[PDB]
Amino acid sequence: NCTFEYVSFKNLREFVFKNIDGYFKIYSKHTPINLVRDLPQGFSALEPLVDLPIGINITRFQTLLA
Amino acid sequence: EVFNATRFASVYAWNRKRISNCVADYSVLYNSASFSTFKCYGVSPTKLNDLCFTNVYADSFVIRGDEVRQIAPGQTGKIADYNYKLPDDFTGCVIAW
Amino acid sequence: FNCYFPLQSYGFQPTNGVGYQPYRVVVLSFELLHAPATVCGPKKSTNL
Amino acid sequence: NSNNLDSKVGGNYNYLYRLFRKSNLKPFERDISTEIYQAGSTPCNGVEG
Amino acid sequence: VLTQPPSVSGAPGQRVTISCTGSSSNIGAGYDVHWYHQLPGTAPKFLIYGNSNRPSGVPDRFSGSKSGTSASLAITRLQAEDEADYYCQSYDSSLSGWVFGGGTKLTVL
Amino acid sequence: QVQLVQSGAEVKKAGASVKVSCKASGYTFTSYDINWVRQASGQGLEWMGWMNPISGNTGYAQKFQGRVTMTRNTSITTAYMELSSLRSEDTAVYFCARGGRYCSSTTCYSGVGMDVWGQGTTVTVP
Repeated sequence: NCTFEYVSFKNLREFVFKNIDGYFKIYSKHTPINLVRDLPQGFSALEPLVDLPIGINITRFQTLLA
Repeated sequence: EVFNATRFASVYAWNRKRISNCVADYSVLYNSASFSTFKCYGVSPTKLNDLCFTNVYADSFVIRGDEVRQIAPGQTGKIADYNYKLPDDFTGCVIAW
Repeated sequence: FNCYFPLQSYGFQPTNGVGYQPYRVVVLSFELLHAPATVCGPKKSTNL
Repeated sequence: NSNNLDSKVGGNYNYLYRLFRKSNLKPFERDISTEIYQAGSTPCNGVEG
Repeated sequence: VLTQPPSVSGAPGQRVTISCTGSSSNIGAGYDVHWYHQLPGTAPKFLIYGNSNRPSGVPDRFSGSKSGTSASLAITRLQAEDEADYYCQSYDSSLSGWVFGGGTKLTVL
Repeated sequence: QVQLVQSGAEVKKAGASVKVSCKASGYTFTSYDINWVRQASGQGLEWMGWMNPISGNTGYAQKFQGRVTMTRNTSITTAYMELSSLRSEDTAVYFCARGGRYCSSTTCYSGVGMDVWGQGTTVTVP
């Protein structure tokens, strides 16, 4: 029933998922940080690496914590 | 790896996908001396250097062809009658060689 | 009896009849939906 | 409304029209050319196919 | 001209096939091959045109395909209710428009 | 809506000629590619001539070349295959043909003679 196939503190990793017009996106960006108390100040802009706009209607997800 | 593969599956065990991410060409199935028959009906015979699709085949298999006049759309015979039913809603093109 | 094997024998023999002559067939079926497409073929590319 | 006059009871066969041409035609020109339309690949020396 | 098994015999049962063999310029473009049904006592209304497609008069017993250098057909049982001569009409392009074949007569016992 | 009538059984002589008509009238002739296929007694069918019913596009058989003339009457929707210079070996049974393929398409499909003309023989005996 599969629909696609593609092969590609200290750390801060950001992910974003958006749903327009019938493909499958992946956003990914990793950056090193040196801070433990709060959010560091600075602007990092996430760039989709596997940019193919989703469009699937999903209103529910789950987080995967460390 | 898709067209020069080793061993076939069952006839009913195929991939419910269409090819993806490719320079679709139509050229090899016409010009290669291994191929003899290729009849596209609803699609133009040279129309893949602009056409384009969504999911992805990995149909990597080869099988004995001693059932030529029964492996074709809209046919009856010893193969596509039981254990694999040809659909009413088939849409595509057939190679024979 | 009357409850047989799932498979029934043809002949893997090159000496069989004219209907049992080897011509291989692989079917490539086309489907295009409202979901956009990816097998786009580049037009022939000339030099810059 | 004229079904009755330019219509033979056994069939009116004398009215022609062009269904095949390599190019779309121009406003108010007259084309009398009768060259055989090229559809496939190989040409004819006055034969069919 | 085009070779094929010319005379047969049959009773009802299980499928039997026919061919009609041409050359590469004949079999390459002659995919318009079809078989003139000349039944005894009627006009040669062929009941098969363009292989697998038909006019009215026959069931779906007959199959249409091309077999390398041979223009081929497959009956579900050449049998005793189908007395009819056939031919094969291949569009030969560079040659004559269409040259016929050996003339397989589908016949009875 | 197909009507097809040929001539009757005849008898002729060698060196003569027959101006045979092959007559139909009463449907759209322009949509069909009219062929001309004959047969023989106990032998197969062989094709001779072809007809595009508009402006009389002409093509001849190689076997009967130089002795064939093709003409038509589009005014009365009639086509001729004039069998000229009748011979001694002319003893056979010949037919016309007709197409029923809808030739407003570009492809050179096979003519659908889902009706074939009646009966004719140009027999030449002493």
